[PDB]
Amino acid sequence: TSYIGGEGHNLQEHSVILIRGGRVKDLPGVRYHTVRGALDCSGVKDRKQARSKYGVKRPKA
Amino acid sequence: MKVRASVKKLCRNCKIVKRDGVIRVICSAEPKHKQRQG
Amino acid sequence: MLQPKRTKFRKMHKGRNRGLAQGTDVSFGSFGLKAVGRGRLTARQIEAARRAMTRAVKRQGKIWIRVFPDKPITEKPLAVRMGKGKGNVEYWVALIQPGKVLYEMDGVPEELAREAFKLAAAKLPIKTTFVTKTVM
Amino acid sequence: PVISIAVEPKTKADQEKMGLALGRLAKEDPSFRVWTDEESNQTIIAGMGELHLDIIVDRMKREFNVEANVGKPQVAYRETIRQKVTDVEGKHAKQSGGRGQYGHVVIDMYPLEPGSNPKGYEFINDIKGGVIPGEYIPAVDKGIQEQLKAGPLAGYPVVDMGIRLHFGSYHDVDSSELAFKLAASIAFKEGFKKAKPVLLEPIMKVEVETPEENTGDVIGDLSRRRGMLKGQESEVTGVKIHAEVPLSEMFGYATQLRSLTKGRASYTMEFLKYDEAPSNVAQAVI
Amino acid sequence: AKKVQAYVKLQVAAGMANPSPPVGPALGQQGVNIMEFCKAFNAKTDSIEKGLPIPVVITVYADRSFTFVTKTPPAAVLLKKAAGIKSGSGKPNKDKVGKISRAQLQEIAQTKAADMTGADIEAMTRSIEGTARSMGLVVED
RNA sequence: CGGCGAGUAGCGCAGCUUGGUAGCGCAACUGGUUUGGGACCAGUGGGUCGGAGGUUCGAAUCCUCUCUCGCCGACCA
RNA sequence: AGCCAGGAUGUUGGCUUAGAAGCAGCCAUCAUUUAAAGAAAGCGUAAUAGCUCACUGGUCGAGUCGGCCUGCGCGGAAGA
Repeated sequence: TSYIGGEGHNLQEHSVILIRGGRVKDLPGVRYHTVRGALDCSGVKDRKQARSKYGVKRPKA
Repeated sequence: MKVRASVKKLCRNCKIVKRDGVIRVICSAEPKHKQRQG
Repeated sequence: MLQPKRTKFRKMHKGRNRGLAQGTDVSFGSFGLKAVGRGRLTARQIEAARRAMTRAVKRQGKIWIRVFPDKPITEKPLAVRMGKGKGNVEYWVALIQPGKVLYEMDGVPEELAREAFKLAAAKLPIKTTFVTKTVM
Repeated sequence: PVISIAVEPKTKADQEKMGLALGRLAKEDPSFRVWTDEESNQTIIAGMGELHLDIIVDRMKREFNVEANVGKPQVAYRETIRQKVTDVEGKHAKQSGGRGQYGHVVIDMYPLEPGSNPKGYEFINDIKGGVIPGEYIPAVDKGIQEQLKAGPLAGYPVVDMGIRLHFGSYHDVDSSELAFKLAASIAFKEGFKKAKPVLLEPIMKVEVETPEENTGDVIGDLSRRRGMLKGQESEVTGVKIHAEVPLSEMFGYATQLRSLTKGRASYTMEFLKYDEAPSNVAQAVI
Repeated sequence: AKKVQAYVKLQVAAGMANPSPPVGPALGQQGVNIMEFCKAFNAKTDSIEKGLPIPVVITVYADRSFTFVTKTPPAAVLLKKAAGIKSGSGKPNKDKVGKISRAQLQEIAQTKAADMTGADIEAMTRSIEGTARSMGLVVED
């Protein structure tokens, strides 16, 4: 198991993700993070700060 | 062709004949009225 | 099925069926179904004759019923040695002398009336006929 | 993009791999669309015509080893209510866990019209006299809303409602953050059966096309499947059949329509509203 | 009019063009164009009334030229217009809808008696009087 | 299909020998005591005896056949 | 009983405004042109139509039709 943060995802029951570690500790043993930005995980909606986290690319305009 | 024990004149082009002791009913208008017994 | 309220005896002797008619007319109306053969009518047949007499005439008009049971034939169940008493009450039957009218029909022309009774006669085990009205 | 197949490949197992390859088949063309259902937990796959739809899965037969079977939508259809009852009671008096747990609520859920706006479901608070204080106004609504999910008419959610409660009693420390919340549910579960409420169906409208005169060919196959034939749109040659047929009698629709019209049709359909279902066809639901 | 091959009795809606639900393919069973029959008949609604259920008698030759014979309203819907009560029977001998005299009904029976097929003018009015007692209505006398 | 055993309120039972008044213990509900549920200390509402009968001074009671639930045997070859 | 013919004009018969227009459902089943032809008889059109009949011409040209009460029979009636 693994936690997803932000707001807004695209998972339906069988999608490819890549899980990284680092627990969240509000659940006793849900022990990872899904690296949002891994092979189907769409870019999270409208992060204008900390775009390294969550993989959102350069507000060009 | 239906067997019965009661033929009944169903169509109006139903005819009654008695070919060889047996009462046949032949509707030339309709195969679904064709019957014999009686 | 039509069956008596508050009889005197539950169980009745066997009896035979000899003789001729009592009610030999059309009396209440004009069109009737008269018994020519002699046989026994059970009550469900009397229900099923009428129940398949309404939709012949599509519930309209009036139909008069002259007859009724109160010959309770009893019948033993399956697997009995003969006699521990009489059988159990199973089903009402109504004896017929030859010549009694059974159903009387009114409010309809004779034209549908001679056509509505042919569906009735095969709901009775006896033979019947159709009698129209007689004066005096 | 109007013909469709589906998947139920042993009902959970093969679906954990195969749908990603549809997206790997979706870069091939932007016409490779799928319809995701979570009413039925299925993905209904489209195609183009006679040539594409069988080699859609036949490429997945040799290169992916899938076990897909063409399926049908089996849905929840809707539910609605019929009449009202203004005497139920939220009578619980549980004791353990702490100080006390008493509740009491009189639950009156009211029938609104089937043709309504999104104000067709509401929590109309009509409390009086301080029999229930105003620090209960979300949780009495929270106890009410929880029974919408597993409403025991074979388990379907239900709409076109409105609740107008009247009467209750509450103690000092007995009535809690939970006491009305269960009282506004299990008692509201008993306000549910006594209306003889109605099962529904997701009404769609028919737009099957016709060359010039083909009404003498379709007059069976849609009239078995609930057709309310409201006419045509008439042109010089192309005229179109227009009726009203809900979703869940498209069981074998797309693969049997060309069996009828000498092999010449292309249907389209669109979903509008909620109408009711009698118990003869509601018998085939449980 | 030629012999009866694609001869129908039609046009449930005169004032509304393309009667698509009831009629629909009733001209379309031959496949005959409705796009020119409307513009021919929009040119012939200039002198007669509109928005009334007026039928048509349409016959085509073997070379796509078609011919209409339009007429007055029929007698069983004349009660809806000459009396002003857009109603029907339900059960006609046991119904009341309205009452109109024959002296009030005859004002259209000047305009239609040239158009119908009869030999006595007061007897083609009797195609409305006996109609009226058969369609739920009574007539004043 | 057939003995013994009964049906008295939501629940379970004396009233039945030898016909005469429908009570009783614990629930729903409310109050006293306490700061409050529970307990104790006391009450209120709850049936006209599954049902149809006849009988009769009046029927749960007296008898008969049915609805239903128990229970007893349903055996030799 | 046939042999060749009309075998309808009016008008979708207001319904049911279902697709119902001789002819899905309730009922009402007027009459005119008339020598005569049910605002419908069997089908049959998705509904028109198509095809036929009643009711009615010319011809052939002598008996012909449906029930009733009855005689003796046919069907119903398959077993090792």
